[PDB]
Amino acid sequence: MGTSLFTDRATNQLYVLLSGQLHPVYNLTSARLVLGNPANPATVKSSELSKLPMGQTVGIPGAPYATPVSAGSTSIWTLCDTVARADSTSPVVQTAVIAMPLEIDASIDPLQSHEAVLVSYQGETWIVTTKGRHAIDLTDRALTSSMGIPVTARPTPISEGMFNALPDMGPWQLPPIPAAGAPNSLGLPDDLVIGSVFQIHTDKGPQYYVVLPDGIAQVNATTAAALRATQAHGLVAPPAMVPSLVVRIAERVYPSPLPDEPLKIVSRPQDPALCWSWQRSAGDQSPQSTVLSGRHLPISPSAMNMGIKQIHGTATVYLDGGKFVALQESMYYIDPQGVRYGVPNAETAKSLGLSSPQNAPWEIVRLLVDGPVLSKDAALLEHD
Ligand SMILES: [Ca+2]
Repeated sequence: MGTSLFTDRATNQLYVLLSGQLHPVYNLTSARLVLGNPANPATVKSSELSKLPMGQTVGIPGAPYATPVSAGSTSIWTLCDTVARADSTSPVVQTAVIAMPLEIDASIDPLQSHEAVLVSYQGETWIVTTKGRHAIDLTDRALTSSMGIPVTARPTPISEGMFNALPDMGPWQLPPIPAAGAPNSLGLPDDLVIGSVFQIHTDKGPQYYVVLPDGIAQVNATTAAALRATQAHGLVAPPAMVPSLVVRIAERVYPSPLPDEPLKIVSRPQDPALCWSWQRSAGDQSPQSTVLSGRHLPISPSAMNMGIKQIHGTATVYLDGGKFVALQESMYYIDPQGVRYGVPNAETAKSLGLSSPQNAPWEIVRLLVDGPVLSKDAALLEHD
């Protein structure tokens, strides 16, 4: 009848009452687990512990001592790839995860819809925009130069977690023109064959169109340039057309991922930080995935002194206190050291006094060190 948890004065070790007699315990977490409620230990003179038929140690060894947690408000989760020696041989990428509010400026901001990051992963190159990653080839020497980028710009390494965090928004590459070259069946000049590009001067500059088998397709100047570079069909300049010719021809759509603006390949030495931010204010809404580029980590210079390089881990963890997170659900507790411990059922977390687990992206939380699983079965193992 108590009271069921005690601490010594000389050693301050935790003791829990089991049915009739007490057992010592590795951590407070295991005690609050085996009890089923978040109660605090009672400091006690060693002689009290002495005059008692003691059992032996139970609980979970590699479990966190306690389970403290910060607040929210926001559930911010960022994953940054910083790069050292961005012109070596022999380069190296230092990655990091952030679960604290960010300090975003103009030296580390999300990519504008015209700038992108050349990247390399598993022998195959990719390109990163605000949306995600797109497959690309840097071997076809001329094919690369068709869109702003040269070959004098080489890609740069990227971590696995970063690669898997970026949604594969397909490849770059202008869509296939299956009938390209065949006599145009729309009445236009025969030298303006299918797959050719022509221009019409509207009220806001010229407008470029590709001759498709089932009509004509509006494209941005970059797509026009790329198409012409691939195949111009014996045409020096895209033949100017006057509106009243195609004003009656069926208008069609041509995907083309190329931006209307020119392409600004960021300089990884001058812009080493490549991050993926994930947000959820409070309302249901949807997660807000955005890719950032910059000079440094999107946190305060002070926060840089909070980086816990995971000893047997993958990334440096920047963390403002403990977190209680829910994926998908599958729930986890993150200790201030940046280690995820599995929290099974909803009834279990009530013992640790944990409530309202924030939503967090599994893409980021999975990079955290997977510790033991906080369960009642695992917390019932005797040791000498
Ligand atoms: Ca920028």
